[PDB]
Amino acid sequence: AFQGAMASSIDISKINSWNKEFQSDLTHQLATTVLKNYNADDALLNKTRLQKQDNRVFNTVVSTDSTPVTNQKSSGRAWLFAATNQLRLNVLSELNLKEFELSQAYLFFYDKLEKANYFLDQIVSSADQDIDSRLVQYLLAAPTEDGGQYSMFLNLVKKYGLIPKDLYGDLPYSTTASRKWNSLLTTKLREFAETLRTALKERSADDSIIVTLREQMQREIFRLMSLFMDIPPVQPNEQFTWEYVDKDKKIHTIKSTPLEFASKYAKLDPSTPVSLINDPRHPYGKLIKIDRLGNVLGGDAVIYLNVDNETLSKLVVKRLQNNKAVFFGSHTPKFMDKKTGVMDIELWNYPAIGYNLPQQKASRIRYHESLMTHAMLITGCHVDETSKLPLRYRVENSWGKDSGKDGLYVMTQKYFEEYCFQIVVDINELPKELASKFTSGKEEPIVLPIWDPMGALA
Amino acid sequence: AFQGAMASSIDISKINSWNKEFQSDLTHQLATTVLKNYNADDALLNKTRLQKQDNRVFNTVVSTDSTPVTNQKSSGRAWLFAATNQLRLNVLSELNLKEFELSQAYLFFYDKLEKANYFLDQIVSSADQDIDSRLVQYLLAAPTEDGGQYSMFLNLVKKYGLIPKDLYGDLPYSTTASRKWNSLLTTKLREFAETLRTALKERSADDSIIVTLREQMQREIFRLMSLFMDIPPVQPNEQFTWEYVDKDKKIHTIKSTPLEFASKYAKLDPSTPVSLINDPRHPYGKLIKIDRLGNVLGGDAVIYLNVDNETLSKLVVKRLQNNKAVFFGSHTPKFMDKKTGVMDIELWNYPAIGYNLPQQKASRIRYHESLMTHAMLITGCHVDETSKLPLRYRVENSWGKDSGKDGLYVMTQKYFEEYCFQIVVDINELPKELASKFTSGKEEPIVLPIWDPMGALA
Amino acid sequence: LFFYDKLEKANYFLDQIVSSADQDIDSRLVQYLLAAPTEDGGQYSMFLNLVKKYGLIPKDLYGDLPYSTTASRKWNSLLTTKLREFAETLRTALKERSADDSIIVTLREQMQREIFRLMSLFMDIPPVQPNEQFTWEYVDKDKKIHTIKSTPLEFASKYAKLDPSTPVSLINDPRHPYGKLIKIDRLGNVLGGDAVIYLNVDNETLSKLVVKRLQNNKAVFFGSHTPKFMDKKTG
Repeated sequence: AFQGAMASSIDISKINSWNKEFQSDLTHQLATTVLKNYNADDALLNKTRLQKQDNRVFNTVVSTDSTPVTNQKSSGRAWLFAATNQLRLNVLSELNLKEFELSQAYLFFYDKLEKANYFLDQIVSSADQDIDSRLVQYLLAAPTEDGGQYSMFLNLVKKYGLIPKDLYGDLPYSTTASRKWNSLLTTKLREFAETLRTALKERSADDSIIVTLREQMQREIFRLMSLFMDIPPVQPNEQFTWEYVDKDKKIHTIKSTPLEFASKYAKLDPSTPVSLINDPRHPYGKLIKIDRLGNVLGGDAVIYLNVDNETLSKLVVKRLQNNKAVFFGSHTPKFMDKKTGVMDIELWNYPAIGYNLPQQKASRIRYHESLMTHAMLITGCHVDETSKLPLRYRVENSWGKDSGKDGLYVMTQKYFEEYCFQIVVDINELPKELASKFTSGKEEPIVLPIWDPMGALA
Repeated sequence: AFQGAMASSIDISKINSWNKEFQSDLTHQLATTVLKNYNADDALLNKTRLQKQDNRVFNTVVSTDSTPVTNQKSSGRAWLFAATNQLRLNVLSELNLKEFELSQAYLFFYDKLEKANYFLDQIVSSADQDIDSRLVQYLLAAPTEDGGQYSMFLNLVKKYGLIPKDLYGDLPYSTTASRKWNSLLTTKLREFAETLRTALKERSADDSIIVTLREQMQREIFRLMSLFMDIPPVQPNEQFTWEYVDKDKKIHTIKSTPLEFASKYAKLDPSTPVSLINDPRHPYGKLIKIDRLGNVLGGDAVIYLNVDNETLSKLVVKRLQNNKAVFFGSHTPKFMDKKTGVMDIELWNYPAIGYNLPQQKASRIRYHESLMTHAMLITGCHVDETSKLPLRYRVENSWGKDSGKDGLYVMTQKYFEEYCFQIVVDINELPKELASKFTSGKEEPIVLPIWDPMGALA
Repeated sequence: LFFYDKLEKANYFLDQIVSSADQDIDSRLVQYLLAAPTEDGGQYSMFLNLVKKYGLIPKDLYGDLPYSTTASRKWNSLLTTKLREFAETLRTALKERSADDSIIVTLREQMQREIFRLMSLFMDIPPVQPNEQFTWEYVDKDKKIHTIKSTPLEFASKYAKLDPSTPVSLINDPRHPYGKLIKIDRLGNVLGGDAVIYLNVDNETLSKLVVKRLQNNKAVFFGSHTPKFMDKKTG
């Protein structure tokens, strides 16, 4: 015990001796001088590399421009923005509009209301477990967080449809600075969780007292939501009229319902999108399910089909060639230079200070180093003339026109392979052997915990 | 010829081969990455060194504080500020004042008028030389420049005295942004120079036409000066009354003249100050004279007594122990960190990028690398307990309270030895063998050109 | 062009020092050489000198990324301090030896290497050599992608349309007779390159040439006394 603990301790002579040796090295002397003065990323950004990688020529792009660049501001709504950014191109194109956005706020309101409701159910169903359990504590950590998955986006569209941002936008303070609202709701939900668990010690979930309690809680949650944002102006099957001007300055009027608008104008058929992921911790060709992660009670689960990078990459190119943008999930902001808008794992000269990272992808995920954190949209790529393989991708972010280069980012193929994980394509775009995994029946998914790194995107 | 020129040319293969070799070196790889991102001084500032050198404890200081810190702003008046900063301590002390300044603007007005006049005389006296000559071209380069030497400061005080800044301060735009005024005057003086030389081709300098011409030029120069600053409110032997409040809030009134004020209150006896310099290009113990450099026609010349650093340094300490601050000239801003206010030749880690400078002091001066550029004031120093030698000096700059640390700088002994050159002390402070050089008679000074690096201070 | 101009000027300075080693350190010429050896400014003849040796390339391949391209003062100071040290070393070695001496030849090579070493810390040597091919991808006004494979030297002629043997500088310098050529002694960058030469003409001629060039659809490079009588806010 003693000898071991002594050997494993920090010895003052040892570190001072190592210091003397390091100081004899000129690269070290230069590095410590520079790194005490500037942030490592600022100090190490490699302009020799930047000069070559910052390349905005893309020979494979979607025909419609992303106008205007969107901005989620201080909220974790990237999944909603990226999903709607893929669809708005259909509208911009079909209707010949200069600028257009589907309402991100519309989906945000319902997502939050549904998540708060979903939490009550999750608490009721896990009431048998101790308050200190990993699951119960995880449920209580961030019940109304903004982030989400593509399955949760479809869950919302199926119930609520889509509407032009013109009818309901980011006017409220809480759409662009959601933290306080989330805190207020969450404090209340944590109180509610205790009230339910307490009533459930004695009673059954189907008991009238519990049924009543939950109704009262739903009402209070809705009451508090409505103080920070208004319930959308039309119900899902209710008609709205939208007046707009096209590129030729011609006025048009559309009368539709949110549910009809999603199909008819946004062109979304909820039964076609499927998510593919490169999660090397698991065998390829297997479906992966994230237990519990959701928003609408009883809605679809988060499911991904695990495939290799060659397949993921080939699907992205084919989708772009088919004139459709690609929703993707990645580890933002790892190796991302926000000022130039370049995503390149070699853009900073870390090897020059002897900082090298051998840990492979599957292990980075397992060891808490890398996870999906943000959703963006691939709108173009450059396929090398000689290799017929993609070298870089054009990425539409939702951080406003000042982020990156006019709101757009350029990502290397290597970045895509290492720090990106999920893409969303339509099932008919898949080779029949991959499509089968979804339509087959009895492809038993590998079930991961609700807290898995391959989760929600903000 | 050919082979030599070829050998002395830049060869593309050679530089690309050297590039390949340099890139194999890790220190080089790190250096080029960092140096393409930040200014070298910002990148290389050594905080390990800063931590030790930025030391404001001084065991040897003058008794009176420099209140308030002065600011020359965008003008080259440092010589005037430093000279008056040494004297104002006498007034602050004697009169028990919280804050006080002698008028820097007062001296500035007369200095500029005198220099413009001095230029006309210099042109008349060198009319025998070609317009393209080194002297004539040098005279035409900056006839009304702000900078000056200590002898020029005394020349002004002897003729004009000194007055409280309360009677005449930096109100005019041109006192704090003198460039335009200087340009306007200089353009006119360049016209005048041609007019005089032209009239002198035919006539003698003592000719009535020339005498008249010069009078008309003086009048026009004064006319233009008076548009940018007012002539001081009282003549040198004219009485003024100055009302002020002391530290105990007591009101006092002083009636004096600028000439009496300089002696009586500022305590300046113009016959006592002498400049010593460490100019290793010349033998020590020799007087050095800068040919022509001056302001008042027929005034004293710039003369320095050349001595070694041990002597220069011993004189600074003794003067501070005698409770007097020390005017000094140095090469600002070589090795000066304006943000922290530290003057240290090792504060930046240039050796880490293999940038070393073996050129010695005398050679730096000869080779156009180092010269006197700015005047400041030593107000304290720290004499090492063990060595009984100074380690650092407390320097009062005239760049406002925001420069350095509350307007003050700390300078190492090595900085003083290498990038400082001149100090001003009183003749009675000198060993009789050094004092003799001045009072002796027939110590023939080494005469240097008007453009010598050991010149005016701005 | 900036990278090569500075490297060439630093090299040119060493040669200027070696050739004027017979003069006193305090001389007007030697002091002038030591004042600003790596200054940024230059003449049109120095621009052609560079293009003839190095060609031209799209900014897309090498732009103003480095700090020193847009704030060159510090870099210039650092190089200049070193060059001033080198000047003394050469003059000292030359007191004893002849310029063609092996010691001097070697010394200069070592100095060139150190100058290049220091240059490369602040900017990278361009990505392609003058006769080396590069590929440049770009998008035209119709959003069409194109790829050009060329060399800097071929690009200067083929795409930039510069034939270095055609440009000449005319000047209105009334200190001298019109119709006379004026040469500025020594001013240059590339050792042994063309000298700065101007043909002195009157304003009526200068002005008539500017109009005719514009009518021929070509812009006109000109030198003037900035910012005399220039209002920067209104332009």
